[PDB]
Amino acid sequence: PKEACPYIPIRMVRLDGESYGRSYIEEYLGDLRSLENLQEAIVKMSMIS
Amino acid sequence: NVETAAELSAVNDILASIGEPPVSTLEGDANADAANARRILNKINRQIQSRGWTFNIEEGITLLPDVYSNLIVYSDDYLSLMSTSGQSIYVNRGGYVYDRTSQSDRFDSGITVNIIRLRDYDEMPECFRYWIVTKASRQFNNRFFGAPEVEGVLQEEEDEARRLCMEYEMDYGGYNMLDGDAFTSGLLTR
Repeated sequence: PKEACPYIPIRMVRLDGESYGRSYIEEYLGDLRSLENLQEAIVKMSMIS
Repeated sequence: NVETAAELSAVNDILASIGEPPVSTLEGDANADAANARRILNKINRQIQSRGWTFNIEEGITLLPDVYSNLIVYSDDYLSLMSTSGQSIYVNRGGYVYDRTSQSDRFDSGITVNIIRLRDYDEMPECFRYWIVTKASRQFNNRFFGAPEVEGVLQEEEDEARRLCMEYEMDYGGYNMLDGDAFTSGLLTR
């Protein structure tokens, strides 16, 4: 039946006219990766010491 | 030796600081100025390949002893030889390389050496050609034509030539601190 479908597809953040979902981490990915780089160096720059 | 097409230009540019061009230098008992400058040229060559540069240092080379004599031969061509890792154990004795820890001379198998081989005035980069010409010009200035101002300008210009040639060496074979050496390669393995 239409309402009691046992296969439940779950999206986190919906978008119009788009069959899937986009994660919540995607929206803050870039400042995530800019942390990554900026942090990476530091560890590398430590090892030179 | 033999005439070389670029070496005559080198001996000519030694005498460019003082006087006139000679021709072809191919006689032992000859123009004393040309043979004298040629000796200064080969001395500054043998000294300028002594300092160690990263195209001259042939890294993992293997020398082999003679099959009859069982005695590997040090040469005057072998400019300065050291071992691969650390605490080098090879030294010249008689004209033959010699262990100073194994206390022995006769070698069964080969030997692995970082060696410097003496090259010509050719087979060198143009940076180093200009630096041997300018330093040998400074020596030729200081020992025969003792004028002070040309000594001052050749000292300044030797310093500029060595500046360029250190730039050539730190641009030949990029040495990065943290991804190319032996200690802090393993510290940055994740």
